[PDB]
Amino acid sequence: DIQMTQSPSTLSASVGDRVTITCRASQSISKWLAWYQQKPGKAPKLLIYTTSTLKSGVPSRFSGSGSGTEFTLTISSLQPDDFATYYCQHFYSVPWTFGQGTKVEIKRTVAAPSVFIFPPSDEQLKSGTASVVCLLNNFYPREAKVQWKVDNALQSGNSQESVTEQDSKDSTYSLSSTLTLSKADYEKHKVYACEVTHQGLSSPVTKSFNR
Amino acid sequence: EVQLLESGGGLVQPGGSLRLTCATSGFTFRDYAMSWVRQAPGKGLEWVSSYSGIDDSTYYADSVKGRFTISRDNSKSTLSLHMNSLRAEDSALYFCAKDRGPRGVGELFDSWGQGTLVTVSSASTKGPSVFPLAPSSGGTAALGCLVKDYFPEPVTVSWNSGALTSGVHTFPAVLQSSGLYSLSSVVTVPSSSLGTQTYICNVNHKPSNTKVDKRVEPK
Amino acid sequence: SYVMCTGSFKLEKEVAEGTVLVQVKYEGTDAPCKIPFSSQNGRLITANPIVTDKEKPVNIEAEPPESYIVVGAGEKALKLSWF
Repeated sequence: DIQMTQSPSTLSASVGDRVTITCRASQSISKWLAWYQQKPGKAPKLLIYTTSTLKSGVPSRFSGSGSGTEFTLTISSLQPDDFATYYCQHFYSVPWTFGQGTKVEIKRTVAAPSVFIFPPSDEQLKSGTASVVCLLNNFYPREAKVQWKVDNALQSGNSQESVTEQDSKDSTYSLSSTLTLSKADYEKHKVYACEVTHQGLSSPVTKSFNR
Repeated sequence: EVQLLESGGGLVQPGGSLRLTCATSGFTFRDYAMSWVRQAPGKGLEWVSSYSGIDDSTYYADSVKGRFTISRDNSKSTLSLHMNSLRAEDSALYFCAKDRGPRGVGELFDSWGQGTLVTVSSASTKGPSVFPLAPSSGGTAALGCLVKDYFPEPVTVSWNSGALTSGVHTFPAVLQSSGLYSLSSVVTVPSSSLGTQTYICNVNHKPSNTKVDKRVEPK
Repeated sequence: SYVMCTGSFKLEKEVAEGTVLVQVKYEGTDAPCKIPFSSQNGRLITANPIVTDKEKPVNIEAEPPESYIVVGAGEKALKLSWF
């Protein structure tokens, strides 16, 4: 089948800049290419079809060009409600196939995370497990690194983190790492900390507590 | 005016069957080609099937061929997808799509529905365990709820019913090493506001018909 | 039991005679497929118009009644006009 490939995979650009996405097809699809936009949590929205024809309602800052094997989607002046993942789909013939996607990011001033720690709840301890939670709030870029220390001992294979997609009012991120031990070995140590490094943080920052 | 509503998704064991239906309202169902497109978690879009708008022509993705069948009811104006011999890789959000123009073959996906989730797994349905992330030490405030050890995926969470939504970050669920999901929803309020108002996270998990309203007091 | 073509048709020649001839090569990967031929009386002399190869053209003869001859379907149906 025809296999589409997009470039770049991820893209960072501030509001007001002119940004470009590329789609390459394994073979010539003539001008039969469409561009969809998908916001986090919502369904895709057809932006362009037949390479350059705009769907009704789409602002004129979007514009599709290219032909044959290489195609480009262009945003003239990046806007607030323009952060999303953009797919391209050929409709040359079945099977219809998409590109892997290009998630565009809204650049902003570098922000450091506010970090908060949560000890296990008594209810959970009654069940035999202990979950310490470490929250990083409001930080850009999203490349922020956490590490769990227990009595100054680094943990491994012991935690799971999850980052939220870019915020819609401050364009910041927020992650939440969850360290989980058993009641037994949780009660065997005293101090629990999550050390955090980020570009905005001049030096690593540590939040901690003693049980 | 064009609105599409998919229903029928849920948890089903491997090799099992399922049947999705797409209810439509804002357009002449007769004249349009209708499509099914799926999106697995954290991945891209994958076209599943298309039903032509000029005859009874059906089109299927290779991975799906021989196992699914797309059917059309121009009386109730509904589009059904019959899934059989379901596989692990068929787990995804199933979208119902409408062609841009009439009398076509489903080239474009002009109007989408909100989707219906399909989880294929021998794992058992397990309601979550909600624990409070109680605050004490810090800047502004932090205040959360940990929704642990549940399956399948669809879990929603509000705060103080629908009242509290400013400063709320609900996180994507991670898959734990046990084959179960863990989620965490937080809200940040001012330090001065901690004393006056109560904070109750509303966690909802339909697959197990579980609803928990959990207070979160300070430590 | 074939199925309609989802690709486009590129025109190569249209002539006359009291009927019309149309030579079209197919752009697609789903061949062999039935050709969605429509007129918008209008009759298709060619019985069961089918593509069986992208490289190979196809001859289509039609007897129109001024209207368009639409070969293909969807966003890229080849629309022509005759009298």
